[PDB]
Amino acid sequence: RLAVARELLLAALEELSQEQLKRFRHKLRDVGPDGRSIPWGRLERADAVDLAEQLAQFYGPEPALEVARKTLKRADARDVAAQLQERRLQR
Amino acid sequence: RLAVARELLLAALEELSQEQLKRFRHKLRDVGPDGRSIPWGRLERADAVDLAEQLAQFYGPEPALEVARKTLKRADARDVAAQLQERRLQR
Amino acid sequence: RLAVARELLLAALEELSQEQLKRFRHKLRDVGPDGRSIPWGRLERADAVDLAEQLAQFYGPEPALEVARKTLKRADARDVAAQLQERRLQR
Amino acid sequence: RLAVARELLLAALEELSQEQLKRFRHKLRDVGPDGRSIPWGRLERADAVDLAEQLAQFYGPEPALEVARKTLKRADARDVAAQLQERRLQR
Amino acid sequence: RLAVARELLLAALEELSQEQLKRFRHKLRDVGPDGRSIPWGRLERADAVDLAEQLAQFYGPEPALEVARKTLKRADARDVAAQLQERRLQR
Amino acid sequence: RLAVARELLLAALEELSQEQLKRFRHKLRDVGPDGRSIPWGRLERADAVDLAEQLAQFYGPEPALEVARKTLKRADARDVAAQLQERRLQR
Amino acid sequence: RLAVARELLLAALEELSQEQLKRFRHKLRDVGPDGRSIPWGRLERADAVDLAEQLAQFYGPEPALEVARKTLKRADARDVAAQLQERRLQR
Amino acid sequence: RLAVARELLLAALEELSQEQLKRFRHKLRDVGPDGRSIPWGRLERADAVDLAEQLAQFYGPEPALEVARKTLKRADARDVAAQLQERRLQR
Amino acid sequence: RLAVARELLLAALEELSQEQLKRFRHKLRDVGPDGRSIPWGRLERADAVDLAEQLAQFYGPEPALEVARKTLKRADARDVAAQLQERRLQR
Amino acid sequence: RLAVARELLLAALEELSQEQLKRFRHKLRDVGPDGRSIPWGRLERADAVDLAEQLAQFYGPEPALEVARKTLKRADARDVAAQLQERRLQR
Amino acid sequence: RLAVARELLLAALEELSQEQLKRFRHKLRDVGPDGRSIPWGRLERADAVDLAEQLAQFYGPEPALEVARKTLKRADARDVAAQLQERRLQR
Amino acid sequence: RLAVARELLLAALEELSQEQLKRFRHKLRDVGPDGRSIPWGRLERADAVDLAEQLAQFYGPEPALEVARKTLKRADARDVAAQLQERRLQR
Amino acid sequence: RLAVARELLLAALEELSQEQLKRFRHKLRDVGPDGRSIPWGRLERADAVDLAEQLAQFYGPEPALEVARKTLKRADARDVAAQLQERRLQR
Amino acid sequence: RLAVARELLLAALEELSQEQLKRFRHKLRDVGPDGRSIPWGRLERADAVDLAEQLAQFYGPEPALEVARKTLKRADARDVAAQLQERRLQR
Amino acid sequence: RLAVARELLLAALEELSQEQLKRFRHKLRDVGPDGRSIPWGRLERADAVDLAEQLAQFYGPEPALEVARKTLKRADARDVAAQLQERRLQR
Amino acid sequence: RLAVARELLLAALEELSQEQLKRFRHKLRDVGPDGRSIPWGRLERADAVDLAEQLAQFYGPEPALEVARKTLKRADARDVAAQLQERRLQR
Amino acid sequence: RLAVARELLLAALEELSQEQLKRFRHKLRDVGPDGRSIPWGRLERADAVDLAEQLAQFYGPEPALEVARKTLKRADARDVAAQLQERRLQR
Amino acid sequence: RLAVARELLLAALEELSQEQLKRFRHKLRDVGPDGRSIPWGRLERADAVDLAEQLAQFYGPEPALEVARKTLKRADARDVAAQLQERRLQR
Amino acid sequence: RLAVARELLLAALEELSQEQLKRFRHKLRDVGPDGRSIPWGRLERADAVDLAEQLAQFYGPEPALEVARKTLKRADARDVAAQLQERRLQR
Amino acid sequence: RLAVARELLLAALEELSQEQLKRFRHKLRDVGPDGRSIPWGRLERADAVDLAEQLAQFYGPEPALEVARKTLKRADARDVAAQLQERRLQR
Amino acid sequence: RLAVARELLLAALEELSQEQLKRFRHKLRDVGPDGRSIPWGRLERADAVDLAEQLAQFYGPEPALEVARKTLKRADARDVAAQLQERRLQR
Repeated sequence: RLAVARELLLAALEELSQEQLKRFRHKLRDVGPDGRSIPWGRLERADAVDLAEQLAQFYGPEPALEVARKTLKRADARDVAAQLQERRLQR
Repeated sequence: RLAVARELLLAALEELSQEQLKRFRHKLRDVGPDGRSIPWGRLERADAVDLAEQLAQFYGPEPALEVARKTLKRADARDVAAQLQERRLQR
Repeated sequence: RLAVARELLLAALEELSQEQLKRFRHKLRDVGPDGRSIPWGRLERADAVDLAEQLAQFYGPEPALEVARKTLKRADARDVAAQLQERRLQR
Repeated sequence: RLAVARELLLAALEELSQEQLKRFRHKLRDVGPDGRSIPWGRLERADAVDLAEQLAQFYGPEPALEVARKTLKRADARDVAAQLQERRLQR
Repeated sequence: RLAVARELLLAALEELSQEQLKRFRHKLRDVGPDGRSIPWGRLERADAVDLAEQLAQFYGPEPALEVARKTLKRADARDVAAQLQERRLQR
Repeated sequence: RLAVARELLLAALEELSQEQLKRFRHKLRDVGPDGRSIPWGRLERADAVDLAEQLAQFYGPEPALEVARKTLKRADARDVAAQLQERRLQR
Repeated sequence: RLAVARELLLAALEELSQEQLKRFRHKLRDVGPDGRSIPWGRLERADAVDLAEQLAQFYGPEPALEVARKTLKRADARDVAAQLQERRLQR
Repeated sequence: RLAVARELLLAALEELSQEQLKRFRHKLRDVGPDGRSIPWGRLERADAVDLAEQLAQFYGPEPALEVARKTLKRADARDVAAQLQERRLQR
Repeated sequence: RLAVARELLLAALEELSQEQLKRFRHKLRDVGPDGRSIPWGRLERADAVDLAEQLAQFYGPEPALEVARKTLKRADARDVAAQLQERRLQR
Repeated sequence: RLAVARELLLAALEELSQEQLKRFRHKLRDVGPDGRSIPWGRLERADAVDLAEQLAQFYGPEPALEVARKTLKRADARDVAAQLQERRLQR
Repeated sequence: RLAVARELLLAALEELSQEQLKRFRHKLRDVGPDGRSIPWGRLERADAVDLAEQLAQFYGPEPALEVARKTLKRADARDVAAQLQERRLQR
Repeated sequence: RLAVARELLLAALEELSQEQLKRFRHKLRDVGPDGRSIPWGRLERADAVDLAEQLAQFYGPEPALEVARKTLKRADARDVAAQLQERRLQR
Repeated sequence: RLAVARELLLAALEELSQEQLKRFRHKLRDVGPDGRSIPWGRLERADAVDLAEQLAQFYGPEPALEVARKTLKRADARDVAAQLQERRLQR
Repeated sequence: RLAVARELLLAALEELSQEQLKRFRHKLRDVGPDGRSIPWGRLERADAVDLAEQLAQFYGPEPALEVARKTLKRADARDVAAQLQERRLQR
Repeated sequence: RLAVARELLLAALEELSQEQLKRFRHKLRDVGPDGRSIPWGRLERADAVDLAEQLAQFYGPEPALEVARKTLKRADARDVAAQLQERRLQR
Repeated sequence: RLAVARELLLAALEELSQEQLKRFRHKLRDVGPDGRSIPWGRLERADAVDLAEQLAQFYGPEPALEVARKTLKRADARDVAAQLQERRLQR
Repeated sequence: RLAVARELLLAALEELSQEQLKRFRHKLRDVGPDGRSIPWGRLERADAVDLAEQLAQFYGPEPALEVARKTLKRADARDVAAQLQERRLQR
Repeated sequence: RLAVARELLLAALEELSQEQLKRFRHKLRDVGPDGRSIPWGRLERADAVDLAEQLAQFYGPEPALEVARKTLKRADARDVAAQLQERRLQR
Repeated sequence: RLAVARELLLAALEELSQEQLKRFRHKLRDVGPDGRSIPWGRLERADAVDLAEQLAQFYGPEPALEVARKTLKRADARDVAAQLQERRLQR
Repeated sequence: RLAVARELLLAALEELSQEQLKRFRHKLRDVGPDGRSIPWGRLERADAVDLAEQLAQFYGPEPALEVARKTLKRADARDVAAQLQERRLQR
Repeated sequence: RLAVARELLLAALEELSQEQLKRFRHKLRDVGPDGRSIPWGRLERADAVDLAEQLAQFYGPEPALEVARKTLKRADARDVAAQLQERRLQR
């Protein structure tokens, strides 16, 4: 459902540390088909809950998990990204 | 019906945040066949309900959804626009 | 009939807002074959019922609907003009 | 009586906030058997007392409560609508 | 009696507002078997008492109530028209 | 006396605000033994002095105070109504 | 006197902060014998002086202090409410 | 009663911290039978008292506690939610 | 002809607004060879048709257009005065 | 003189701010020997010049300064009231 | 003289505003030794000059000033009444 | 000439704003040799053109400019008064 | 034509914001050959449609575009002024 | 006095360190007869002066010292609490 | 010229920040020969364009620059005041 | 003078830091003969210039320095208070 | 009670050393029925008091002791965990 | 086109950080041929979308890119300015 | 020029460290002829760019370099002050 | 002077080591006539420059040297205290 | 590409130790054609990721590698600089 799609993301986004969240927001503006990413103006001072808000709005909450897991492997946090993968199956 | 066509729009217009509504009114004066859009004088100080009024009057309430969903994808709010799409089928 | 021809117009004229009625009276003196329109002296301080009176007298109540619907599309009110169209068939 | 039927309505109409009254007048032109509603021309600039006047005249003061309570649930104000329901029994 | 038949009408005619009286005189020239109505020349500048005079003379004071109540429902004033109905029984 | 009976009323009628006077004229057509009240046609566009005129004529200036104080408590203005009560004793 | 009864209230009403005044207007519509309170329509956008106006009119200025002190204890402002109590004795 | 039903909610809503209130407003738009929740436009910039206002109006103050306690367990605040439960019994 | 000379004037005189007609009657008593103008006594309470009557009688209907167009440019209404000029050629 | 008596008042009345003028009109209906003050009906919607008109008419322009300075000290504006005092000597 | 007695009155009667003249005609039918005043039938639609005519005829022009100044103080216009007093000495 | 003397005044009178015209009519009844000014009864509801009419009649159109420029400096409008001064030389 | 000359102006006048319209009316009284501009009295409280009315009447609708485009560049709105220029060619 | 009661508290509240103030605000929501304490929403981001404000308002400034000294012993700061005790005697 | 005298002022008035404009309006009521300054009632809620309007009217547009530059040095904005000085020479 | 009395205060009020200004507004409502101080409603959200405005109005600008210096010693800012003392002598 | 349940925890949480607190926060995200633990984002920079806050909120203060004692044995601190056990009996 | 000219700018303006946007608005009032730049009054409190509005209006949307790229190199942001350059070619 | 005068300052102001900027703002309020310096209220929370703004406004941008270099030697930063000196010659 | 009085203190305060500054802030809250010292809340996290700020404000900069030298002897730093003594003579 | 140009830099910037990063930020403000380097204000408290941000913005991400490798040889870290060189070829 739509509600459990946001629940799964926000609980796998504030599992990041304060250091990884400085790296995860940095490692977010590189994905996209061709230049379709989130700009800095709504990312630089984003909190952990606020990041799970506009990531659910720019991509839509159903493929927001796939654009998060592709970057959580790329932000050097393979713990939560693999931990999200078994919990994406329990949707 | 005409009544459920306005009900579906106003509940999918005030689902926008206060920030997206500053961006959605800005991203509205670019659609049209050739220069047929809503001018600034009735858009700049429009509230969320007031925006669902004159958008229903300038285009007509039956294609007002299609000119809203085409811009909600363009105003970087793909959550509510996809959420409107399954509820346009329940008319 | 003549009575339902005026009933259909006056109920589709005071459906206009106070703002559209300032625009609808302005967008009325441009129609005509060649210069046959209603002058300002009997339009500037016309109420909503008073506008449905002399519009029924200058054109006749049977084609007063067609000169109203052609301008209601032109006064940026496509809600009531399309709503009049299905009710012109129920005459 | 007729006097307590208007007293009950006006005290349950200005219990609305200024925001709900912008939504309640908007959510009023959709009821009716088939197209029998109050037009915009006598609703757009209506005050809280003025709204309790012509709502008592268009429907009659005895079923004006039922057309108000059906819309107060629909204007997202279930506080006063349920509060009117126990006071409609004390007529 | 004839005297209480005019008393009941004039007290249910100046119960109309100034706005409804502009609508009630307009909604008067449509009744009739076939084209038997009151012309404009004795209606346009008629006061509230003056309207209760010639409405009592053109139809007769005994069926003047029935041609008034049929139009008071049609002039969007159902308050006084229903209020006249219980007082037509107390003749 | 008759002169101080009208002086006491008019100075306790224009002590009302502009908002209460919209509510006081509305809360006036409900009193009476059985249906003996002032109709709308001489109340809707009545000024503060004009209201103290026909209220003194329909009821008589000696019980016009009692029909005003009974409604000033009912129009949510208990300041002037209690202030009139100590000045009705100084007649 | 009546003048010092309003002076004591308005100087003990704008002693409230901007935060307490958002809480004091909220904590006002619960008092009453049975449902006799001030509605929202004249409270939501009331200033500090405007609140001392209609609180003096709905209750009367002599018991307006008692309905204010009973709520100032209830709006979590016991400073000014106890400070009003020694100044109600100096009337 | 209705008054103690709002008193119990507002004192169990501003017991939330500033951090939980950013999470509680986020965890509010997921409840409902099917899509009947409060939109963002009246939630994003809502204060603690303002949140206890429209939560009492959208659901009604009697089941507003049950839609708050179901989400206070879900917003990771089980202190106040269990503390509300023994105080819902003292109504 | 004489008939189309008055037809052209009256349709270009009630095209003036209510505000310009207060200015046009004021800007009329200044033309003339030497003091040959229309006095106030037959101008101050002149209607739009009545103004097209005595302007056709004091000057004659054939040069009444030239004394009207010289003042319509002077009464700050250059719309109708230029619009009369192409229609004076279609006589 | 009479002319400099009104000049001194109006230039010391619109020296008030917009906030003090809401307080100064409120602090005006308490002066008087016994109940001889200006009622609300000609004070509530009074402008700064309009307030210097009827204050000059109800009291007379020569003691209107003394009833203004006694209230300007009481409306918490001691700047202009002391500034008027040295300019009342330059009459 | 008789001529300067009417000159002094008419120039101190149209110094009244349009609002005071509605109050001054109302405050005129209360003076008299015992019931000797001007009736309504020649006062209700009296202009400012017309009021200075029959006030000079009912009382005589020499004591018409004293019955005007006694009421100009009573119609809440003490400006012109005191201004008449120094000009009654210059007769 | 007489015609350009009124043309210069009316174009320098409606150059005033709506606010200054409320102040300019107020600042007009103070000039004069000794008490020879225009009374209120023909000034209070005077329009901008109507003010240029009776100011040209009470003083005569040739010194009406000097009584206007002396007050336009006194009504705090030194823009148009200095602008009139160079255009009084081009008569 | 004359009709498309007013259509092009009014759609390029309410494209201005509410802020630019406060600047555009201010930047309008400076054009002219020598002192031939529109005065303040018909500009200060002019709406967006009302501004497109008297700008079409003072200059004539055919050169009203050139006096608007010369000022739209001067009112710091070069968007609509350049946008009008390609649409003046499509007349 | 009331002034020295707040002076004694604020000088014995910012004598706390930054560490004790994190512990003192935490050790504040446990006092009370039964559940009458200050909620988190006005305590979590309270400064040292701001804490001496609402502690003086929720309890009243006269027993605010006793609810502070009972908690200063409980927040492991017995230096200032004993130091306040000899200075509560010098009130 | 007069037009470039207002152009130079308004472009050197909205060069002020929002903070300096709160200080510049405050530092304006101290200049003058003896007490000839602009009162608060037309300064407190003045915008940047509105301030360049009445500063051009109270002083006249030709010495309005000198009363602005004398205060721009006094409102702690020496950037624009020196920048105006070289542009006053290019008039 | 009055102008240098406000100049000396505002330059000795914004010499306070942001921290002292939170303490100085708090340490202001304790002075007075007996309860004559400035309430919170016009102090809590007062800026540094705004504080120098109403402190000059409540006390008058000539003793506003003495009520400021008595509190600047009491708000733990003896730098500016002693610095004001040598500059009060240079008035 | 609830108060002694938090008192017992916070005094048995800051009995941990600085080294054990780096190990205790690490040994906290492993308990739970199935994945119901506290995430890193509110644990990594948590102080000793702050840890006793959200541990009391995520679990509730009554079973927060059992989830703390189960981990204090697991964080290699059996001193305080056994010391808490005899003090959990003295509740 | 005009629509893709604004799309390219706003997506290359909110790519700036919050720090660069404080520097970019500062580095904007220096360009121009000679003193033709945007003043502070419409720049100091401009958001990222609001900055892309009036930059498109003061310069026109077609050369607004060139005045933005010349300053983005000058505001020490060469990332987005070079990134805009390859996307200005894809217009 | 004026633009390179601000460019030279801001690039020689954020060359200061974070420690020197705490010392440079402190070492700024001592210069001046006699007491003409920048107060604390606009210096204490000033950023590096914000400091280069009001230092350019209080002194003017042309001698702002000389009041900066005199203090940069005094704030124990002789690196940038000597580095500014060779770049003040390249203006 | 005042400037050299702060210069002498700050250069004799950061001559302290990091260890003595932990002892000097501790040895500061014991001086005073009777309990007049600086509290902890503005001393515990004070830097070396920040300590020379509020020590100059609480005591005044002229006796701040004497309260510093009396404690520098008491904080076991007799080097700088004797070194300040010969430099207090060179003021 | 642009994305792999930043990926290569940030992974070759946090390969530096904590000691070399204190030396690398120091050895960065010496490169440039003539004085075009990054100032201290955005370098002194820059983290390893934050340094890879503004180094990519001041120079552009394509020559940011060349200004990093020229300084990594100069900051006595030839390990990563040679290791970057073979990975700049795999772009």
